[PDB]
Amino acid sequence: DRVKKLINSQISLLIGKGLHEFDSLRDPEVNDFRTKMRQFCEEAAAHRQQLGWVEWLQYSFPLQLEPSARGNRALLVNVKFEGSEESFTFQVSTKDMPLALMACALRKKATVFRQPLVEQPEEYALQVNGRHEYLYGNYPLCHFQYICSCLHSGLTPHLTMVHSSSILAMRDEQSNPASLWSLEQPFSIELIEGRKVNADERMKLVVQAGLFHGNEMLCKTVSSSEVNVCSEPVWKQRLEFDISVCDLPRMARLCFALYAVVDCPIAWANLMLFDYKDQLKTGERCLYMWPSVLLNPAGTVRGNPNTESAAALVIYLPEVAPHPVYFPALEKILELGRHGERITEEEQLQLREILEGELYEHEKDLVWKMRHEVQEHFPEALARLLLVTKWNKHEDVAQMLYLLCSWPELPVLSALELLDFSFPDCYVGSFAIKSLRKLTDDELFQYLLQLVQVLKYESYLDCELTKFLLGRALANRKIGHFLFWHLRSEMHVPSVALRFGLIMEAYCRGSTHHMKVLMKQGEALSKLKALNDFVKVSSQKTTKPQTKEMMHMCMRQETYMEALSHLQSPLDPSTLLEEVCVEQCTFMDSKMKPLWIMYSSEEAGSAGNVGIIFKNGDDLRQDMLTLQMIQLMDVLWKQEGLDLRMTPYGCLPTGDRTGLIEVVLHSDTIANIQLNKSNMAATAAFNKDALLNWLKSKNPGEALDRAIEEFTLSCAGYCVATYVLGIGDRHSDNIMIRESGQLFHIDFGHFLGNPFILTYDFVHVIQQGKTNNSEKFERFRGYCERAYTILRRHGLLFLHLFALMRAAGLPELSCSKDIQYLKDSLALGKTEEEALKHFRVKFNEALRESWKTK
Ligand SMILES: COc1ncc(C2=CCOCC2)cc1NS(=O)(=O)c1cn(Cc2ccccc2)c(C)n1
Repeated sequence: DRVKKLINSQISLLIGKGLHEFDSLRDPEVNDFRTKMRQFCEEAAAHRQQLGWVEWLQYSFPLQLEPSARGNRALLVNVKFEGSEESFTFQVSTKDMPLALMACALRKKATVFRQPLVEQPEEYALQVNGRHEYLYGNYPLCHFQYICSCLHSGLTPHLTMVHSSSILAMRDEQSNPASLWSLEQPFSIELIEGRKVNADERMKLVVQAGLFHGNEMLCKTVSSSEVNVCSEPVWKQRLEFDISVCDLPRMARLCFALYAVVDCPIAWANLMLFDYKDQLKTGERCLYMWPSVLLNPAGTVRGNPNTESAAALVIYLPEVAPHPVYFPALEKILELGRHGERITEEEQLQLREILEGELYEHEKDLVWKMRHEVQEHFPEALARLLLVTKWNKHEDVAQMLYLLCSWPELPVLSALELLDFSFPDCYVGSFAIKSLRKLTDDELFQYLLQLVQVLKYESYLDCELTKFLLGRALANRKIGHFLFWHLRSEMHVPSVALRFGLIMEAYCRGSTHHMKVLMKQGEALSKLKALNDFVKVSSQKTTKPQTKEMMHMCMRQETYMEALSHLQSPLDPSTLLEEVCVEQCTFMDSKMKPLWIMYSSEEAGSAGNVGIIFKNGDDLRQDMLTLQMIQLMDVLWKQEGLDLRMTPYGCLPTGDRTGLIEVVLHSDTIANIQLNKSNMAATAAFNKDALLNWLKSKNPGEALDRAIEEFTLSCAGYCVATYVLGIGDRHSDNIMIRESGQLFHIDFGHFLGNPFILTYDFVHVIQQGKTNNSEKFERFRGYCERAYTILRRHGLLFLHLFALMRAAGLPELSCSKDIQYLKDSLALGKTEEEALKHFRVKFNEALRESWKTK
């Protein structure tokens, strides 16, 4: 009671909506989800408290492995023991494992402390200093991301020996407290009246209604008659559809569109015909309509929360039978689908050709006929077969479901295709999730953004995907972190606020301690929004140095100092944002005046000096998606042994036009480097030299050659990344360069088209200052070609991922026309020889554009 009230109030604070609002709906579906999902999440919390210390480290601190390790050299390492000021620096090998490194630190300590130790290397874990990152398991040292980062950046790994007891004590501190088929009658409804309708009185009103199974129409759309435009239009008419009640699939949805004709749309609303308990809906239903910007089947099946302002459409769902009618159970379906129906040698080859991607009408009749041959010989062709199935014929669906339920578990790639709205069947969705269960946390984390979007196409609150995502978030603290932030950022959207809000409440019941951690993070973002508003005002009246000192005063207050300090980074929970360095903080000159908040850690040293950018006024969803795609490219390339020294820095929308960006330290823009400022080391005689002179100055003597190599490699990666992804609006200010030579792009507002790019100032670097250096240039051309063909081998993965992101609601990613850019860029409808010929020609075409500068 005393703690139940507090947990509830903290959840309300955290999710940005009171739990009383949930109960105010007096909604069975909402109530049944809450009860069932609190129970499922409490079971998770209990499982966690009975984990072993290593399994608990796998929960709180999942391993950060190098892409090539997933599925020799000398190394200087610094080790200390938790509580001790003293440390040991020793030589290890990249091929050595943490148990060898621990056994070694236990020897040094045993000789310094003069006694043979009882403790064994198996009782310890290696914490990365001042980070929520550990090194454990039987993986050689080079396979860990931290060790790799260190090896490249020339820094010494600083590790701490954590005893199992310390980890177990840590666990306890973080513990939770204690029949349809007989009805041949056509589908009919009554369009009674409209309410709160606003439109031109010169025009007339009409209602268009259509029956959908996803996108595919179940029958012809039906329109009402033309009534006069007013606030309350009264139709009181019948709309009969050319489909029998028996043929209604489980996931059938009635779609409405209210518009004004002489063509202007007013509003849209849809609903499921069967409720969450599989009962066919009857009685009077009020559809609180959403504004239209003519049917929208993809749109949500829940009403517009703004009941006061919104237009309403009152409909009557007629009583079909004297008793309640439920959708048949799987047992009745697999019974009807069991009984069905030889094939010819030539039609067996015609099939092998069209299963190896739209088809003609006669081929559908062939893929349907050979459905058992599809299951047995081409199991990966499920999706094409599912698209030739008539979801308007109840026996054809029964036949399909009989095969799906015997169908083997598909690879992840195929299962991702099945999450598309094009496959709205629930037994199809459950099958897809069943085939995704084999995703590792690293694969899961990679596609997590796309899976949160898929949640928006869901017709009900209680689903296998919510159960899947919830179970995985509670079993891995990093997944839980990012599932929380993807949902939390979309709370300002009334169409997803209910589902996302209820999901986040469930997670919180399963993770009280993590709710407290995320509360600390929201508390910091609250102060930043308030510091940003002050900065936005102050800067329009006073000068930038003055506004900066005023920002520093405002930050120095008790509430600001406590909120902004000692939190886990929402960009990386492994990164602890410790001590805010007030003197180093500032903001950009742009419209939104984004804040640059700088942090330091006494515990983490060099690695604790981090920077975050708080942005308010701009939508950061497309930046995040692009950066995630660049990250995917990098993983894909590293898996094929290619490290193109990419910088896919963190970017996280946190709320309404609000987000954080990861500051890449020790980097500058080409614009600032090119400014060729006097009384600087880099001062060039010719602007073509500025970039190379800046590189020379940050990398003395022997180091310059490696910086030129870091530049070339990262240049090859971004040339391909921006080409494949259609990144435009490229200027010297949104192309950055790191002190180590790595080139990277920022600010991804325009992608998917909205020609390949090459600059002679980059070519000068690649060529080591030499005017003619085709040895070095062509090495770069080959880096592009190898990178491009690795991406094409995975072209389907980019397509399936981008397809799922149509649910996100991005204006530059909403229809098929957008994904055509990727189809063209990855030239997937061609052979590798025909695509590589096209890459070479586009690289040569981008070169002839560059040569105009030279
Ligand atoms: C989407 O917007 C952003 N995306 C990424 C960044 C990052 C900056 C550095 O670390 C990597 C991430 C920053 C922003 N937003 S902004 O308003 O700060 C910004 C700064 N700049 C040029 C600039 C950069 C650095 C130093 C001086 C000036 C531009 C063009 N935008």
